[PDB]
Amino acid sequence: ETLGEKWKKKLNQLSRKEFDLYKKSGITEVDRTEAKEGLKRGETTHHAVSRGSAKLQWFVERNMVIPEGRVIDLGCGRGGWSYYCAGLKKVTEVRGYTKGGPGHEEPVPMSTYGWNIVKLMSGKDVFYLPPEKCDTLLCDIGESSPSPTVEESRTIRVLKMVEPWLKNNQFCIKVLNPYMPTVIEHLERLQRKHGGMLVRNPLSRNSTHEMYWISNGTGNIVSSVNMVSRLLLNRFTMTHRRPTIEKDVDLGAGTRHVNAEPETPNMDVIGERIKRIKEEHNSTWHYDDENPYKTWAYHGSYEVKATGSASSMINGVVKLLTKPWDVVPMVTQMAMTDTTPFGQQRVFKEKVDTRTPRPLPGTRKVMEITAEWLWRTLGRNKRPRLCTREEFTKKVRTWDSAKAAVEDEEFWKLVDRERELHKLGKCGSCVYNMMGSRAIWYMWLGVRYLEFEALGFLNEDHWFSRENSYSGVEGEGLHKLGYILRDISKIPGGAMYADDTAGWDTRITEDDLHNEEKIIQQMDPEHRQLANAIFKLTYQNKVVKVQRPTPTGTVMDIISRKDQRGSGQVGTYGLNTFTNMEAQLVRQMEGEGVLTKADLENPHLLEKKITQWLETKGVERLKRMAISGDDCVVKPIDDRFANALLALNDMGKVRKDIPQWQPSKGWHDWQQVPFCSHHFHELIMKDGRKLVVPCRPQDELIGRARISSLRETACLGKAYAQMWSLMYFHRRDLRLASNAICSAVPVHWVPTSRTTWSIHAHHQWMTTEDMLTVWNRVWIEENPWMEDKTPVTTWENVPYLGKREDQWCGSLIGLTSRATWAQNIPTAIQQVRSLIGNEEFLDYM
Ligand SMILES: COc1cc(C)c(C(=O)NS(=O)(=O)c2cccc3cccnc23)cc1-c1ccc(C#CCO)s1
Ligand SMILES: Nc1ncnc2c1ncn2[C@@H]1O[C@H](CSCC[C@H](N)C(=O)O)[C@@H](O)[C@H]1O
Ligand SMILES: [Mg+2]
Ligand SMILES: [Zn+2]
Ligand SMILES: [Zn+2]
Repeated sequence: ETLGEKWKKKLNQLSRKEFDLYKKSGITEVDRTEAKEGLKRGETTHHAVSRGSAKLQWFVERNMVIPEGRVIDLGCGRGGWSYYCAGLKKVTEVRGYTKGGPGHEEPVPMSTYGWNIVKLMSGKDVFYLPPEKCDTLLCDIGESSPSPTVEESRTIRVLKMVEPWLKNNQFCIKVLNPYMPTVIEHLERLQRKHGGMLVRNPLSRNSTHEMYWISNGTGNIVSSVNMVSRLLLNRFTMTHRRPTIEKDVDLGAGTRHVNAEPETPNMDVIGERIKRIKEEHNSTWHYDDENPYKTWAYHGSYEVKATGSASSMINGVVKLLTKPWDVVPMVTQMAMTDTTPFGQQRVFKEKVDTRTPRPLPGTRKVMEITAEWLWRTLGRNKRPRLCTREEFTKKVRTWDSAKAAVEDEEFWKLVDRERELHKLGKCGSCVYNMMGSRAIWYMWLGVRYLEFEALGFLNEDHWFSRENSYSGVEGEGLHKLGYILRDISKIPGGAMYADDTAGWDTRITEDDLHNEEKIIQQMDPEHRQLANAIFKLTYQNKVVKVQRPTPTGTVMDIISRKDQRGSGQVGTYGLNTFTNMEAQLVRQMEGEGVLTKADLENPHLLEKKITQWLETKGVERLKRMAISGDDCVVKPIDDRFANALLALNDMGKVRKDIPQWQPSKGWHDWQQVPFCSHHFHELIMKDGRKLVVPCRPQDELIGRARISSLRETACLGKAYAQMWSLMYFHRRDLRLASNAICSAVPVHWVPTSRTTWSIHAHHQWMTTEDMLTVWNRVWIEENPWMEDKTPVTTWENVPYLGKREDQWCGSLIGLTSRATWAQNIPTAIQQVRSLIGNEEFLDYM
């Protein structure tokens, strides 16, 4: 009797209750919530049709099967394996066959990326089909049975059916029962002929001994099968472990043109950076022809140790003082952040490895005119300026590694050498990391300095301040954003629109880049030449480092791209604000009927009409906007803007979470308008004065504060408590939790570490000063929208949101557990105080 047979007898003896516990004990599982609701609403983009896409991805990620050419998918069902293959580098056609009909899954039609190369056929019994030529054979057929010999016949049947479909090609075949001796005998003969190996997918439930015969591998079937039997037997006795939750796959949207995908690198511009990386890592430098990059040019890899983690570190002090939130899913989903090479690669494939169609010639003309006008407007008072070593060094001080480098003369000597290459129109070492010795660290910081030197002026000199740019909100700060949205709401016209671009930085075109670059025209000759090196050699020819996991260990890939924004490069905020202002002006012109479909298609479009609209209405239309990077709030002259989608989608600025051609929905109540991850409420204090306050789902606030020595953990907790008291004092639970943290953390301990990296954060809470004096300075004294300067002497006079509004935005007020928490607060304070030690603490309400 095999171990698998012992496992089967035990599984069949389990009661219904203990079977439901065991089946998912310690397993990996994708969260199907979003996809199931999306499919229920009839959505055809992004969603995977079943858990199958995730299941196949696990194999593909690990190079166990690398689908390519003509893919055939036997028993495709709903199509999860097929729609996943459709977006892979080397796949040119996916033919899926499934039985369908009563008791069988039918193919679910979709518009995910590459749907156009997907051919799902129902009414196809694979056991009646003559084998076809194919480059990848996939098969996921096998119905379970309490009898293992019934499964044995089903498994041999599938094995005999698949075999003739194999001829030196890729495969991934389910083996329903691999533990029966005759199945092992059959697999051993199959491995001698076709190779491959048997692998267990962790996403498989414990109620099945299924394994997959994959083409890329070798190894001992008997040993691999028994290891699974042993794991599965051990899971019966093992104390119940909840499944490891992973984020489900994003299969994108739209048609795939395989010939449009590849990147053609400018080797004359990037060749030297590749040569130097190759030199520094010559001992492990290799060219991996099995790399997954479709739209990024690949140049080689080097071996590296793995960096990252599946989840975030939890803050113990704040968790202890926020007990009702242990049970809330959104709070724990915050900690769900996969930064492993597997996590990086998933994000790269779904978000970065895309190509935006060139905008039409009329769209390019409109953008060119708007850009020339906008830079002139932005440069009316200020002149561009070079930033310096002294400036960069000051900014760094206000990483310990960065402070060491800037104090080192060798770092500056390397910078000078690279600057001399930039002056000759050459780049030798300027690279950025998507996610991935001191020479490498110095080359990176030097790249960031040289970008800062040439383009730091846009941020440093406040080019996107509301005063300089009209639409900008730079230097404003969270507490001022709402007051600006309230002021914009006073402008008559349409609703306030707030459409987010799906991954903005990947939607930045070679045309956007050429328009952003136009600022060089206002620079002095020596500045012009340095900024022109950045734009041309580095921003329009990006050389990037990215980690990738392989069956033999982690590698660092060197990849390149001409278009898109370099997210790991300086000036991203300012360049995004500039292009978003321009794109929003173009969409306003279309909504006004100034810019037509005929204009967008016109190769010899006339500037006259656009120039008149900009010179006469431009600044007025800029004033109708609040633009902060990729994020915008637009209040147009009327609602035609909602239906104005031609120039927006043609520019490549496709809106997130909405079909391409569906009109936008806006708001007339400014307090419901989303902006920079927040919405803003207008409150009336006990004294009758009004306050405009920042707000967001309370679980996002708690969840974030719950992410990380003890002293550092307590100090970071205190920083979150003080930010809450200054910015989110109107949230009942946050003021109570803030008071609890400050009582539990030593009073003289000055908060350390940032609570956020937001450009809108001025960190007035990073102090030992009394929080009510800081509150008064922020909310009354320095507040330009507060006319009456009378201070507030008590927190009782610092207002809360209305009970219903506090509840709508996630408050737990009115729940029994929240009431128990409030009663149990002095106890939670004592527990943290006990752990910290015998220090000086104070009591807060
Ligand atoms: C516009 O203001 C904010 C926006 C965001 C996004 C954050 C913020 O970090 N949020 S986060 O931690 O949960 C988060 C982290 C990383 C990525 C995210 C992506 C989307 C949404 N959140 C993300 C903080 C602030 C501020 C907090 C306090 C402020 C103040 C003041 C007055 O001086 S400003
Ligand atoms: N004789 C047969 N011919 C064709 N398809 C069959 C079959 N016997 C079973 N099937 C189908 O095989 C499917 C297995 S489930 C397919 C899951 C899939 N890999 C995904 O990603 O969604 C079932 O839907 C079943 O209807
Ligand atoms: Mg927005
Ligand atoms: Zn360089
Ligand atoms: Zn709110």
